[PDB]
Amino acid sequence: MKAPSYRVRRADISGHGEEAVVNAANAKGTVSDGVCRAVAKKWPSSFKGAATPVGTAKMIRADGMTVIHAVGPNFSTVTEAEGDRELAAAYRAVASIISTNNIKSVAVPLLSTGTFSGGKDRVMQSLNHLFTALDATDADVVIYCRDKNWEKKIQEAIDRRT
Ligand SMILES: *[C@@H](O)[C@H](O)[C@H](O)[C@H](O)COP(=O)(O)OP(=O)(O)OC[C@H]1O[C@@H](n2cnc3c(N)ncnc32)[C@H](O)[C@@H]1O
Repeated sequence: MKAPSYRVRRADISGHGEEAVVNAANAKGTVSDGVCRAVAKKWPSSFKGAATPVGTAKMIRADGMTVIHAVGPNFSTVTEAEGDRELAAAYRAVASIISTNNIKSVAVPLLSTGTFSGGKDRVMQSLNHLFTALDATDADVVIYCRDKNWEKKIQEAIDRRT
């Protein structure tokens, strides 16, 4: 049985070479400022019926891509403990979609680290919940980010796991 693998890329997630992509979504399924701007531009039909509650994920095949809309919590709107539970739940929802649909690779941004961060640095919080959830899969996971300081912190965390 294959073990999951983790890499990090500092690049626009819309250019990924994986079988599926995770959109860091909002619950209403709206295309707004965030990862979803790039996902909507690349796969413009992938948002139809995408609305899904916080802490859940919803998949669509559209425009030749598998898009997984995962709704992390907005840390401005929940307590820290409640958001930590919901963030873990959103990544377990992604992992369940990966395993049940036999998806072999996935491009993933860090949920709740931008628009939904409550103005805090949540890179390691979000990454550690990504590892816990995606460890239940056999997928090749590629984490996407824009920030050089994030890219280093993510690679360091991946390296430790070895
Ligand atoms: C629309 O669905 C929109 O994405 C949502 O309403 C929110 O923006 C989601 O908020 P969240 O905090 O979960 O994530 P977001 O700020 O969108 O992005 C997470 C993380 O990813 C980096 N980022 C943003 N855009 C990209 C692209 N195109 N490629 C790689 N990485 C990207 C941000 O820096 C952010 O930290």
